[PDB]
Amino acid sequence: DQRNEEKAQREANKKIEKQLQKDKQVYRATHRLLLLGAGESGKNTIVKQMSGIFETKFQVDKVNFHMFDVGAQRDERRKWIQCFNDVTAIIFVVASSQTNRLQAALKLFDSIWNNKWLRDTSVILFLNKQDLLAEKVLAGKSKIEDYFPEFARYTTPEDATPEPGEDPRVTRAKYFIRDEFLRISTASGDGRHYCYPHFTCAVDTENIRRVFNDCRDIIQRMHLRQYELL
Amino acid sequence: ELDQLRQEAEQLKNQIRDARKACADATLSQITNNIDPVGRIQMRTRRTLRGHLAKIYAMHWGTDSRLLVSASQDGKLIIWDSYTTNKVHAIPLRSSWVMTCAYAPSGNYVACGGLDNICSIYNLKTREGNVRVSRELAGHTGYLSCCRFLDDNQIVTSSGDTTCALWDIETGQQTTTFTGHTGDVMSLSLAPDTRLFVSGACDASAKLWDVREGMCRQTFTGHESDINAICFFPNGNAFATGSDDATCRLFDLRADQELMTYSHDNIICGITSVSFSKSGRLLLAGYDDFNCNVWDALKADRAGVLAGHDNRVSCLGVTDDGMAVATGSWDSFLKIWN
Amino acid sequence: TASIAQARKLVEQLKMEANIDRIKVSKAAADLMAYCEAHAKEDPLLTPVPASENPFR
Amino acid sequence: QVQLQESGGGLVQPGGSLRLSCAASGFTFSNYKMNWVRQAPGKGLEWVSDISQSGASISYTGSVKGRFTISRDNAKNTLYLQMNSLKPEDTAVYYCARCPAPFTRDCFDVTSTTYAYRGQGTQVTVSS
Amino acid sequence: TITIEEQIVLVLKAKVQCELNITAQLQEGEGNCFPEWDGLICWPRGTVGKISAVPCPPYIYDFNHKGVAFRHCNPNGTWDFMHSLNKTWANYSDCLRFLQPDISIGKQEFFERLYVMYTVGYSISFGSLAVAILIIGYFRRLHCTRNYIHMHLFVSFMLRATSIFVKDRVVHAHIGVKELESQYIGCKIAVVMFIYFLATNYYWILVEGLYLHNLIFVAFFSDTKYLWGFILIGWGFPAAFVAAWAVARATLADARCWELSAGDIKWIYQAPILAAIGLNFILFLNTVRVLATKIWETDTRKQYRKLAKSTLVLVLVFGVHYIVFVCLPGLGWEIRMHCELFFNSFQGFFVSIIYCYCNGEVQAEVKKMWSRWNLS
Amino acid sequence: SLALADDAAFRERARLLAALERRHWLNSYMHKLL
Ligand SMILES: CC(C)CCC[C@@H](C)[C@H]1CC[C@H]2[C@@H]3CC=C4C[C@@H](O)CC[C@]4(C)[C@H]3CC[C@]12C
Ligand SMILES: CC(C)CCC[C@@H](C)[C@H]1CC[C@H]2[C@@H]3CC=C4C[C@@H](O)CC[C@]4(C)[C@H]3CC[C@]12C
Ligand SMILES: CC(C)CCC[C@@H](C)[C@H]1CC[C@H]2[C@@H]3CC=C4C[C@@H](O)CC[C@]4(C)[C@H]3CC[C@]12C
Ligand SMILES: CC(C)CCC[C@@H](C)[C@H]1CC[C@H]2[C@@H]3CC=C4C[C@@H](O)CC[C@]4(C)[C@H]3CC[C@]12C
Ligand SMILES: CCCCCCCCCCCCCCCC(=O)O
Ligand SMILES: CCCCCCCCCCCCCCCC(=O)O
Ligand SMILES: CCCCCCCCCCCCCCCC(=O)O
Ligand SMILES: CCCCCCCCCCCCCCCC(=O)O
Ligand SMILES: CCCCCCCCCCCCCCCC(=O)O
Ligand SMILES: CCCCCCCCCCCCCCCC(=O)O
Repeated sequence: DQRNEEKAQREANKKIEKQLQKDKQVYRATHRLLLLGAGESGKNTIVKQMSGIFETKFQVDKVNFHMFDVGAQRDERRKWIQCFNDVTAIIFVVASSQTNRLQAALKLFDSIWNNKWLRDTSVILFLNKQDLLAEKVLAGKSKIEDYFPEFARYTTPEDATPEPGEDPRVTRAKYFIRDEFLRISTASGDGRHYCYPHFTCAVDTENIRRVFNDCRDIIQRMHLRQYELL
Repeated sequence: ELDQLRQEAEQLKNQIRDARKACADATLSQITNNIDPVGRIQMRTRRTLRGHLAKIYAMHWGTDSRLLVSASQDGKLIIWDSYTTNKVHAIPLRSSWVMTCAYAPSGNYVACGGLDNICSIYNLKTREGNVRVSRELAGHTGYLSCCRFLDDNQIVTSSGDTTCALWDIETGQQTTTFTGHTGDVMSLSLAPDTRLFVSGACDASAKLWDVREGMCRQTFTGHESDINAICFFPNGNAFATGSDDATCRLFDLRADQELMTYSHDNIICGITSVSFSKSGRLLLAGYDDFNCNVWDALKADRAGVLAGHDNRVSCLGVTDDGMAVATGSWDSFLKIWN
Repeated sequence: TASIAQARKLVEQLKMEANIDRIKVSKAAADLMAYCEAHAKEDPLLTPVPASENPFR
Repeated sequence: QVQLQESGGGLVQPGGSLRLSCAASGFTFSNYKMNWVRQAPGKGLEWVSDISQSGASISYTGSVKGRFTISRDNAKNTLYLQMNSLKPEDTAVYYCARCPAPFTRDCFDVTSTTYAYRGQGTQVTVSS
Repeated sequence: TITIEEQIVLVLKAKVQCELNITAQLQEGEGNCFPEWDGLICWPRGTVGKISAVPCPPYIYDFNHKGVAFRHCNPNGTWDFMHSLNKTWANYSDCLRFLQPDISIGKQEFFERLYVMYTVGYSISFGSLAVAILIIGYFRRLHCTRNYIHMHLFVSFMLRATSIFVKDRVVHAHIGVKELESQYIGCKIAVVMFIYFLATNYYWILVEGLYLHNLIFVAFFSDTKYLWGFILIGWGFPAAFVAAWAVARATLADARCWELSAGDIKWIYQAPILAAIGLNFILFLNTVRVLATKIWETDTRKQYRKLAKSTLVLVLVFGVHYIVFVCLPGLGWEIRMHCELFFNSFQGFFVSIIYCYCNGEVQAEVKKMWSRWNLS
Repeated sequence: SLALADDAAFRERARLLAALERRHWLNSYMHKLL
C-alpha cells in the first residue's frame, strides 16, 4: 500500500522534475524587460514599434525577449516594483519638453535607482520626443531654462556627438537632460548596476537594436561581477 | 462644507482616542511580567524543497499538514509533499507574476493571484487527468495581492485598488465588495470561525471586516509604515501585523487598541510575513534581513533565530497542528523548520 | 460633490467604529493568557515532539 | 496613527516671505526622509523639495531651486519650510508628505493623488 | 642520449663485426703480436718492441675520440700481461676524461634541489585544492555552470599533482640494475598519465579561456548548451592525442621506458598543447581589449588600479606566464627552469586563492555559515 | 621535452639519469676488464 503510493509519487516527481528541467533552459535563456514610463511619454508607440500587465514576445539573434508594459495599475508603485527585481532590465521611457513632467520623471528614476532591492537591476533609459523638444526650444519659449536653472550656465560636453541638422541649443538641452540622469545615476556610485541613456525619436527602428546591445552589456557586466573582474 | 466635516472627523477621532485611553486599564507587558519565560528555542531544518526557478513570493499550508502550495514569479505553481520532498503538482501559470496562492480546506481548489489582476482557480479533482483553469476572475483594477479560501464556492481576495472582494466561485461574480481602505491592501487573514477577517494594508491601518455585513467594524492605526502581512491568533479574538517599520504589533479586537509592539534596535529591516503557532505562545515573523525571528508573545522577547535563507524571507506559514514551519524566500528555496 | 460625499462616508464610518462594545484590557489579556496556557502542552513548537512520533524527523 | 498637520499659508503678496510648519505626530520622526508636494489649481501633483533622515542630503525642484529652505527639527518634531522671493505662479495647495519606509533613500509614490502618508494640506495664494 | 640497452646492443654488434673481420686476416699471420678482440677495440698486428696507440672507438658516446689507448708488444710475440694476474695490460686513460662525471654530479644535485622545490609546490597545490573542492562542493548555492567548470579545473589540478607524485615514485622504483654478460607497463602508464594530466590541465585552462571569452565577446552566450561540448573537448581531445602518441611510441620505438624523448614522436602531443596555449593567449589579448573597453566606457586612478588588479588576476587565470617564460630569451637555463617550475607548481595554489580564498561570493558564504554556526 | 617546462624537467632528468647509469656501468665494465 505505502510502497505503491511511494512509487506513483516518485514517478510523478520524476515527470515534474523533467518538466522543470526542460523549462529551466527556457527561463534562463529568455531575458525580461520592464517597460516603465510616464503617461505623457509615448510608450504606446514603443509597444507598437518594438488586463493589468501587457506582454510583447520577440527574439533578436536567436535571443528571446519578453517586454512587459504596465497597463491599468494604480499610481502607487512602491510594492509591485519589488517583484520586478528578477527581470534582466528596466527600460524607463520619459518625455522631454502644463504640469511639469521632467522633475517627476527624475524623482521616479531616483526612486528606482536608490531602491535596496533594485541595486542589481539595470535601467535602460529612453528620452522620447526629441523632435518635440527641438520644436519647443526653436520656438523661443525657455521652458527648460525656467524649469531648470542650471541649463543657462551649462556647456555642451566635448565628448558628446551632435547629430547633423540639429541646432546647438537642441543638443545642449538633450545632453543637459542626459547629464541630469547621469548625475542621479552617479550620485550613489555603487557600480553594481549601470544606467545607459539613449535618445530615441518618435518613429525609429533602432530602439530594438539599442535594447539588444544594452542587454548584452548588462549580462556581460553581471558576469564580470561574478568573475570579480569588475 | 469641507470644514464642518473634517473638524467633525477630527472630533470623532479624538473621541475614539479618549475612549481608548479610558479603557486602557493596564498593559499586557505588566501583567505578563509574572509569566515563566519560554527561553531559547532551537528549530532544526528537517526538509528543503528545491523545485522553483525564480523567487518564491508566497505560500499557504494545507489543512491536513501534508501538502503545501508555493507560487513563484517564473510562472510555476507547485504543490509539495512536505514529508517526502516530492512535487505532487506542477502548474504552469498563464501570467508569470503571481503574488499569492491559497489552498482550499477541502483541498479541491488552488487559487493564485498576481499583477495580471486575475485570480486563477484550479481544480485538483482532475477528471480529465490534467490540471486546468477552473475559473479566472477579473474584477480588480489594482494589482492582486492576497486570496484565501473560505470554502469551495466562496473566496475572499485582496487587491491593490483599496478594495477587498468576496467572490462566488460558482457564479464567477463578486458576492460583495469592501471599500474602506485609502492604501494598497497587502494581505488578509481569515479567522477560524470565518465570521470575520482582517486586512493589512499600505495605509498604516488594519481593518476588521464583516463578511455578511460588508463594512469594517474596527480600524487599527498603530503602525508607522506599510503593513506587509497580517495573521490571526488561534482563538480569533486578536491579530498580529508585520510592517515595514521593523515592528510587529499585536492588536486585540475587544480592547480596540494595540496590545503589544515587538521591536529590536539592531533590526531596522522590514517585515514580510507573520504567523502564530497552534497555541499562540510563539509568534513567527519573517524579516527582511535574511532571517526569521521567533518571538515570545507574552514576554515580548526573541525566543529564536532561523537564519536559513540567504535572501529575504518573503513568506512564512505554520501548519494547523503546529508540527512544522515553512519559510519561502527569494533565493528559490523552501525551508521546513521543526 | 464627490469630496463632501467621501467626507460624509468617513464620518459615518467613524460613527460606526466608535459605537462598539469594549471589554477591559486586563480581562481580555487574561483570556489570551488562559488560551496560551491551556494549549501550551499540545503545541509542537513550544514543546518538542519526540523523534519517533515526529513525522519529519 | 500617522498624522501630518500643515500650518501657515494664506493670501500673500509676491516678492514677500512666508514660513510653513509640519507637525508630525504618530511615528519615530528621526528615521524618515520627508518631502513637500504641491498642487496647482487645475493641475497635477508635482514634487517641491525634500530632506533626508539626518538632514545632510537636500534637493529641490529646479523651478524653486535656491528659493526655498527646508529644515527638519527632530528635537521638537516639526518640518519647517521657508519661502522667500515669491512668484505669482507659486500659488498651490501644499502637502507635507512622508516617504513610506524607514532608513530608505527611495520615495517611490510620494507624488500620487491617493497617497495616504501626506497631510491634508494648506492653501497658499500669491495674487497682486 | 644513447640508451644503456642500446649501448649493449652496439657492443654486441661490434663484437660480431670484429669476429667477422678476424676471418679475413687471421689466416695469413705474422711474427708480430697477434691481433685480438678484448670486448672494446679490435687491436692491430703489434710491432715488436713498439707501443701501439689505437684511437678510442667511435661507437661509444662517453669516450674521447681524440685519445689513444696504449698497449705494448714484447719481443716474444704476445701482448703484455699484468703483474698482478693473468690480465692483458693496457692504458685507457686518454679515453675517459674526468670532467664529465663532475658535470654530471653538479647537474644531478641541481635536479635533486629542483625536484624538492616542485614536490613542495605540488604538495601545497594539492592541499589547498582539496580544501577548495570541499568548500565549493559543500555549498549548495555555489553550484553553477561557471563553478562547475572551475571544479573541473580543480579536479584536473589535483589529478595532475597526484600524477606527478605517482609518476615520480613509480618511475624511480622501476629503474633497477640491468646487466648482461624496466620494460614493464607501470613505467609507461606513469608517463602516459603525466603527459595526459599535463594536457588535461592545459586544455582545462583553455576551456576556461574559451568560456570567459565567450561570455565577454559573444552575445548572450549560453551556459548549459556548450557545457557538454566543453567537457567533451577537455576529457576527449587530450585522450585522443595522448592515445595516438601512445600507439605511435609503442609502434615506432618501444624503448625501455617512455621517459626518454624522441624528436619526431614528441610533436604529436607538443603541437596541439602549444596550439592551445597560443589560442589561449589570443583569447587573453581579446579579453584584455574588450575588458579595457568596458573600463573606458564606465576617478581615473581607480580605473587604472582596477585595470592593473584585473590584469594581474587575468594573467594568472589565462596562463600568460606560459608564453612569457617559453618565449623568454647553462646557469641561465637552470634559473629559467626554476622560475618555470615554481610558477607551474604554484599556479594551482594561485588559482585556488583567486577563485576560493579571494572570491567575494565564497568568502560571503563562509562568513554567513560561520555566523549561522555561532548563533546556533 | 623541448617546449613544455615540466616535461622538459622530467625528460632532461631522465636523460641525465640514463647517461649516469650508462657511464657508471661502462666504468665498472672497464674496471672488470682492466
Ligand atoms: C579512470 C581514468 C580514465 C581517469 C578518469 C577521470 C575522470 C573521467 C573522472 C575522475 C574524477 C571524476 C570527477 C570527480 C568529481 C567530480 C565533481 C562533481 O561535482 C562533478 C563530476 C566530477 C568532476 C567527476 C567527473 C569525472 C571525473 C573527472
Ligand atoms: C582513457 C584511457 C583509456 C587512456 C589509457 C591510456 C593508456 C593507459 C593505454 C592506452 C594505449 C596503451 C598501450 C597500447 C600498446 C601497448 C603495447 C603493448 O605491447 C604494451 C602495452 C601498451 C604500451 C599499452 C599500455 C597502456 C596504454 C598506454
Ligand atoms: C595543431 C596540431 C593538431 C598539429 C599536430 C601535427 C601532428 C599530428 C603531425 C605533424 C608532424 C607529424 C610527424 C612528422 C614526422 C613523423 C616521423 C615519422 O617517421 C613518424 C610520424 C611523425 C612523428 C609524424 C607524426 C604526426 C605529426 C607530429
Ligand atoms: C598553432 C601554433 C601556435 C603552433 C603550431 C605548431 C605546429 C603546427 C608546427 C610548429 C613546429 C612544426 C614542426 C617543426 C619541425 C618538424 C620536424 C619535421 O621532421 C616534421 C614536421 C615537424 C614536426 C613540424 C610539424 C608542425 C609543427 C609542430
Ligand atoms: C588537505 C589534504 C592534504 C594532503 C597532502 C598530501 C601530500 C602528499 C605528498 C607526497 C610526498 C611524497 C614524497 C616522497 C619522498 C621520496 O621520494 O621518498
Ligand atoms: C587513474 C590513475 C591511474 C594510476 C596508475 C598508476 C600505476 C602504478 C603502477 C605501479 C607499478 C609498480 C611496479 C613494482 C615493481 C616491483 O615489484 O618492484
Ligand atoms: C564547444 C564549442 C564552443 C563554441 C564557441 C563559439 C560560439 C560561436 C557563437 C556564434 C554566434 C552566431 C550568432 C548567429 C546569429 C544568427 O544569424 O541567428
Ligand atoms: C575523442 C575526441 C573528442 C573531440 C571533441 C571535439 C568536440 C568539438 C565540439 C565543437 C562544437 C562547435 C559548435 C559550434 C556551433 C555553431 O555553429 O555556432
Ligand atoms: C598529418 C598527421 C598524421 C598522423 C597523426 C598522428 C597519429 C600518429 C599515429 C601513428 C601510427 C603509426 C602506425 C605504423 C604502422 C606501420 O607499422 O606501418
Ligand atoms: C604561440 C606560440 C607559442 C610558442 C611555440 C614555440 C614553438 C617552437 C617550435 C620549434 C621548432 C623546432 C623544430 C626542430 C626539429 C628538429 O629536431 O630538427
